[PDB]
Amino acid sequence: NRLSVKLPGLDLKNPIIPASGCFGFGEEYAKYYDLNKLGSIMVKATTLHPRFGNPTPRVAETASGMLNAIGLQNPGLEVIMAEKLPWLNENFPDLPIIANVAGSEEDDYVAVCAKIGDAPNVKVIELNISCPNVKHGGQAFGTDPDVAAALVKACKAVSKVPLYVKLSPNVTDIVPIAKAVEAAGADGLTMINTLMGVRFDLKTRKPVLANITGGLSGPAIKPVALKLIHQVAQVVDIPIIGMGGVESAQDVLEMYMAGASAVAVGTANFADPFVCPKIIEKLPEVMDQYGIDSLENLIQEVKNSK
Amino acid sequence: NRLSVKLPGLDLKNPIIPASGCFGFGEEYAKYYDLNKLGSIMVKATTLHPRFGNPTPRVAETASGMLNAIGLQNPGLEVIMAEKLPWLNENFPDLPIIANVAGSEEDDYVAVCAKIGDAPNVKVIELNISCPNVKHGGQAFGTDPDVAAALVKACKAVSKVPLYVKLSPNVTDIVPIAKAVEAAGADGLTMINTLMGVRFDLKTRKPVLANITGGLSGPAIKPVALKLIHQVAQVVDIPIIGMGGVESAQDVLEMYMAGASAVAVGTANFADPFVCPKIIEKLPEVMDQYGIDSLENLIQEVKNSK
Amino acid sequence: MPKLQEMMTIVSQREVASNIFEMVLKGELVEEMDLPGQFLHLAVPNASMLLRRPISISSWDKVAKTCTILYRIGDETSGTYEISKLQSGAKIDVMGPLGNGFPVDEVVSTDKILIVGGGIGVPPLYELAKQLEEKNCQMTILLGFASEKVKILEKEFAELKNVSLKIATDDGSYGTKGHVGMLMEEIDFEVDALYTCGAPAMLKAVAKKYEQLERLYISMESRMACGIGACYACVEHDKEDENHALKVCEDGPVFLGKQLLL
Amino acid sequence: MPKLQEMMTIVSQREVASNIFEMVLKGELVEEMDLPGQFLHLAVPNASMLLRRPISISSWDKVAKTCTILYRIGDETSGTYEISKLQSGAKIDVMGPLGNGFPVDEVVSTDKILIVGGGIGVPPLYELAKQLEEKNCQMTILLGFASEKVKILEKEFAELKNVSLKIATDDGSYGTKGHVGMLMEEIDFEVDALYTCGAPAMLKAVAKKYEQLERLYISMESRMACGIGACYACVEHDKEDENHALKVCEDGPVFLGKQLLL
Ligand SMILES: Cc1cc2nc3c(=O)[nH]c(=O)nc-3n(C[C@H](O)[C@H](O)[C@H](O)COP(=O)(O)OP(=O)(O)OC[C@H]3O[C@@H](n4cnc5c(N)ncnc54)[C@H](O)[C@@H]3O)c2cc1C
Ligand SMILES: Cc1cc2nc3c(=O)[nH]c(=O)nc-3n(C[C@H](O)[C@H](O)[C@H](O)COP(=O)(O)OP(=O)(O)OC[C@H]3O[C@@H](n4cnc5c(N)ncnc54)[C@H](O)[C@@H]3O)c2cc1C
Ligand SMILES: Cc1cc2nc3c(=O)[nH]c(=O)nc-3n(C[C@H](O)[C@H](O)[C@H](O)COP(=O)(O)O)c2cc1C
Ligand SMILES: Cc1cc2nc3c(=O)[nH]c(=O)nc-3n(C[C@H](O)[C@H](O)[C@H](O)COP(=O)(O)O)c2cc1C
Ligand SMILES: O=C(O)c1cc(=O)[nH]c(=O)[nH]1
Ligand SMILES: O=C(O)c1cc(=O)[nH]c(=O)[nH]1
Ligand code: FES
Ligand code: FES
Ligand SMILES: [Cl-]
Ligand SMILES: [Cl-]
Repeated sequence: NRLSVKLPGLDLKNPIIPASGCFGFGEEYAKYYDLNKLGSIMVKATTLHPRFGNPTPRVAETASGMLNAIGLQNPGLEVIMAEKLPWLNENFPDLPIIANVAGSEEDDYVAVCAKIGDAPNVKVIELNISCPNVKHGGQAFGTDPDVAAALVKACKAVSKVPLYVKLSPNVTDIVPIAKAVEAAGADGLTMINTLMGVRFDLKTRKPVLANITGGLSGPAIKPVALKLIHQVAQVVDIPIIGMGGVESAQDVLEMYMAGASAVAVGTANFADPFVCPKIIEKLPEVMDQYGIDSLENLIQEVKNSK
Repeated sequence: NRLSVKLPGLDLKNPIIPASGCFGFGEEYAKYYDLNKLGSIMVKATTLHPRFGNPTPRVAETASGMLNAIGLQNPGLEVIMAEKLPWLNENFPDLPIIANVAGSEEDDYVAVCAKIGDAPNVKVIELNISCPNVKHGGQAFGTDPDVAAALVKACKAVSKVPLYVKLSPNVTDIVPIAKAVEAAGADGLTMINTLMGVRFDLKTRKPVLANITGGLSGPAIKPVALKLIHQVAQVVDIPIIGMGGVESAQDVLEMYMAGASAVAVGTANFADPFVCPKIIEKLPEVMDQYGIDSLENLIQEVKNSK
Repeated sequence: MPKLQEMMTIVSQREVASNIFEMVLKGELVEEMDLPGQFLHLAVPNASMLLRRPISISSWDKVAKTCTILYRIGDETSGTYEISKLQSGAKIDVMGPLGNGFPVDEVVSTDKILIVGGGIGVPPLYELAKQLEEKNCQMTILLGFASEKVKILEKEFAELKNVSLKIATDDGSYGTKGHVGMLMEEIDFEVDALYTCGAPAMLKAVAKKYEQLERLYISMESRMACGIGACYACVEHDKEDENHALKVCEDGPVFLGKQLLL
Repeated sequence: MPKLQEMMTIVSQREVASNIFEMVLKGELVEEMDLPGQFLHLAVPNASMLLRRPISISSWDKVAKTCTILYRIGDETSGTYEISKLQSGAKIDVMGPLGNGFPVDEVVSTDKILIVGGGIGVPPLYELAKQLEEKNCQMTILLGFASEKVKILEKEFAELKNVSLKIATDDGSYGTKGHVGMLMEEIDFEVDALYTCGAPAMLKAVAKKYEQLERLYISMESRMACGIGACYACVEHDKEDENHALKVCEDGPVFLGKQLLL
């Protein structure tokens, strides 16, 4: 069909993928529609050990956006392999799962990447290098091409499935990091993770998030996502799963003009639980409006424009 | 009065300052209200020679924001000293003017900073180091602490008025640059300039801005501004003029909780021409709502919290 | 069937106390409502405000196909302020009903029910008193407000029989001067089930006075985003299983007191 | 006095052609209108869309205190789409009147006026024909559209006397098959003043055919932000003074042909 796109590890019936941290492991939104409509799902970050996350308040509203400071709350590798992914496998055996992998040091990332491909339904790993590294002073793996390339290369060695890297946008120049990550063996990229914002309470004069700083997302960041997706697409040959503020089939198509191959939708699910099926059934009419063949073609036409 | 704030070079009747590039040289909005209501004005960037700017389209709408790629269109030093600032001086002799100074190489910045303090009404210079440097390959002065400190130190030598530096937010870590700029002799800081975004036309599949990339501003960026203003305020002692997406007296006060001393309002003037007088007459009621004395106090209470 | 989301019609909206609006909503979500104390996840009519506003269900009328809510607004930049500018006839984007409400099944006419409420915690307690009244149990309802200016639902509670209703105000402008906790100390009987909802200090004082009672049901608040349990924004620490997070939107909004640490 | 901005009332709004809405606005901005071809800077009722939408004035009625505009909408994500959902009675945030319009002072009953318009360039030309008709000059009005589906203001132009009106469509669905330029070649007289407005290719063809005529007035478009001349978003290169920028919102929207390069 028109909406189908084929990526490393991913034979997607269409390009819509709920973004990590915005869909749990699918168990909640599944009460609202048949998850088989989706192309895939980036499930919540998996860390080696369980994590409660940060203290509350964890989220805040901004203009056309929100802030989150969840802190990677997740039940850990053992529980995710035993409960959460098998649950997806039973109810949706043919629905490819993208396993977001986060960590605090290189060994932890590698340990997760060794085991988590064993899940039959996990077709891809999305390395979330947008975390603090304690083996480096809380610096993010996603800001140093050398460390990031180390991390990917180490993780590339143990993984039974293709490895995508999820780029942080909080950089001066993003091009060295993508070049480095592609040369370390990444099969694909996802971008972007969140920007950094703060809100203050007028009454208490303290930050509204306990964590002070939090990740900014929503339509407010779509221009930043488009710019960095366009920037990286001129510099790497591995395909890009674009995300950042997508709310419409129009937004999806614009991600394609930037060079994305599939589109992840994250914050928008909170406003409209049906936004991901809504967009999918709305995509063909919008593609006709702008004279587009198939998404597989568009990827090639845009790639050759470029 | 409650709204008055005193800064280096600036005895402001209140903290509202229309942001550079959003007010021209005041001649247009002056048809809409008495400019004497304002605390000051950051006029458009001055470069040594005239500049037409970038080709159109130069602006684009985003969610709770806009993109601009003006290209520093301005009539140049000689005309600005002879026509545009004297015009302000005649119609508003007691209205302090903040002279945004941009450039393409270090000599140009210095040349402008040597002359432009000669204007009686120019009390402060706002070094716009968020430009490309051709003496470095189009890299921005605002991303290298060494070069930026060079530029400020060179400019500090020729200026007859206090020098504020306007920080770019497109950095991995902003703290080295502020530390460097404060140690180079800057009397103050303004932040932030714009983020980088792109929009694509669904019909043509090309970027909607001729310049491809453009500066993102508006309420969409207020969380990013607050975070970087809060970050820098813990690291420098020179006062900060905060800006980024301010649209309300509430927004102004939040900038204060972050550590700003006065607030510049830029993109908002395009939606509401009266937004800067509107905010100024609305400020005291909003300060009462949240139990605030005077802005001079609040600066001290926040500075000591911190 | 299980609609989950609907464009409801505002039947009316008026300001029934200082900055507190009562909105009556008509739609087919009402036939899905059961336990008192569930909530609605309301979308603001303002495209720049993407997160829904969660507001307790005050009462409903299954035959009339309408439910009622009572909410406080913020300043003119607040999203609830925008909701109050909506008018009769307008549609409003609703998710619901959501959450685990107040259990009322195992209550019978012999056990004596105490209900404590404050501020904008009062609305969900009204539907609770309606459904408990049909069990012919005896109710003591103690409500506290900051002031007479913010007093809500007095006439609705007074009209319920089997009710001893006491009202406090922090300033004394109406009823008893002081906080709801003062009226709480003054009760002389053995309470079998307590339902409570209000500001955290009030919930803290209620939970500490009755730490020994199993049938103590506490209605909680938190910052929300998704409203259905996927984003993990609204967590509480589980007291019964350490390191385990309770989610106020999905596990709650009401919990047993054994499950919470304040 | 010189109000500059006002919350006007929508008197009516209906879809008079495929995706083209006619809105009639009542307010005191109308008494400030003079030259035809000024525009309004409209705010979208959508807080996430901060830039105003600039739309030409089609006609006004000074005594009725109303003006009329005709605008095309985009898709459901477009801001003009949102404007069309507004309804009779609603207020809309307007800046105006803005710009330099079409001069009509120096026109007298002997000189022969040609008017060329296309697409959504037609609306501002209607007020122009109204005010020229009072000078009893002879008018030829040639309008071109993409299709019959997007034809606008035919009955209003037909009702004006001293008018020879011709209409083309690119597909031939109505009137003459082809572009407005074809009808332009076919005129046989000496034109003294030409007023024109429409898509850039049409303006390009008009300006090249009459490069020799001083009284050739061209109505321009550009991307806008501030709408009053301060942000320099909407520039055109000045042909009469190189390196000098014309601003479409403030110097324009209408220019003499000597001032433009297409
Ligand atoms: C389960 C539940 C039931 C509730 N029931 C009611 C009710 O019946 N009546 C009532 O008046 N209020 C109720 N609240 C609180 C209510 O949600 C807030 O008053 C409202 O969301 C504030 O948003 P705003 O538009 O007023 O302010 P804004 O400051 O514009 O809101 C910005 C963001 O902050 C969040 N936020 C700010 N303060 C609070 C708070 N105290 N609690 C939760 N979220 C907050 C908002 O939800 C929103 O996501 C309830 C909260 C919860 C969790
Ligand atoms: C002086 C002037 C007079 C005009 N008069 C009319 C009129 O009478 N009738 C009419 O239908 N249209 C007119 N236009 C064009 C009109 O402004 C656009 O149709 C409209 O702004 C598009 O915005 P949107 O909400 O439809 O789309 P969106 O894509 O949601 O708009 C996003 C941004 O892009 C800008 N934009 C996109 N396309 C155009 C364009 N072709 N021209 C200008 N800005 C654009 C919008 O102004 C806005 O700032 C005029 C333009 C100008 C400059
Ligand atoms: C509440 C929340 C939780 C998130 N959790 C994660 C996460 O666990 N791992 C991750 O890589 N990204 C996470 N993100 C980032 C999203 O995956 C997404 O890339 C980002 O929010 C930008 O897209 P959006 O604007 O459509 O949400 C989270 C975002 C939000 C808002
Ligand atoms: C059209 C436009 C032109 C601008 N021109 C300049 C400029 O010449 N010099 C400068 O330092 N900043 C310029 N800026 C950045 C603003 O000064 C302001 O700092 C930034 O837009 C953030 O604030 P805001 O979101 O309230 O506009 C411009 C911004 C816009 C939108
Ligand atoms: O869990 C989080 O707080 C989180 C992780 C992440 O990768 N991105 C984000 O915005 N939040
Ligand atoms: O003139 C511009 O394009 C411009 C300059 C600047 O400093 N910031 C910006 O956003 N735009
Ligand atoms: S609000 Fe998303 S988990 Fe409770
Ligand atoms: S729109 Fe701002 S200068 Fe013309
Ligand atoms: Cl861990
Ligand atoms: Cl120069």
